[PDB]
Amino acid sequence: SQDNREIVMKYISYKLSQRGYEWDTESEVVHQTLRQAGDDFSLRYRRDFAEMSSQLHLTPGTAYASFATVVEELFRDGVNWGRIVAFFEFGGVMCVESVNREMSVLVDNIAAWMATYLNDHLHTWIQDNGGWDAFVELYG
Ligand SMILES: C[N+](C)(CC[C@H](CSc1ccccc1)Nc1ccc(S(=O)(=O)NC(=O)c2ccc(N3CCN(Cc4ccccc4-c4ccc(Cl)cc4)CC3)cc2)cc1[N+](=O)[O-])CC(=O)O
Repeated sequence: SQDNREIVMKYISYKLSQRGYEWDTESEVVHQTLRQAGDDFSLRYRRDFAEMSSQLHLTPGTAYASFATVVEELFRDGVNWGRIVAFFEFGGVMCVESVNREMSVLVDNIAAWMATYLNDHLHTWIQDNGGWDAFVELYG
């Protein structure tokens, strides 16, 4: 019912489309509110966005460790919607950088990592905080 997998796929498709790359359930109201919040996050936290984009040194064998290290740091002091939006933007940076560095094979892997983290680690918090509808109530 949270449909976190399709939320991830639609989000990553949008991020890759913004950079000119074509790649591969909840209301459009949720999908559009999330992508607008993520665009706004990265224009508000531009230095952070740019630093993350620059300092990722992706290879296939180390990309998961990069993902897991950053996500643990992001949620170390707990979960809030803003950090969830930052998590989506981070996955979008990892996907775009993968395509830029001729490692496009990583995009489907990163999408799986994101869906899995939502389902296994953020699911309880999302349900307890009123689901994706509550995200829209606050930030739509
Ligand atoms: C106009 N619009 C769209 C405004 C939407 C509004 C502002 S946009 C925004 C702002 C902050 C977070 C997300 C979106 N949204 C918002 C505002 C506050 C909040 S909130 O819950 O009070 N949280 C915060 O304000 C917040 C602010 C900053 C946050 N980060 C967390 C990430 N951190 C860098 C970082 C640290 C550790 C690990 C990774 C990173 C990192 C992660 C990703 C990248 Cl690309 C780069 C670095 C930088 C600071 C995290 C949360 C949440 C949202 N939201 O979820 O959409 C509708 C409206 O009017 O409400």
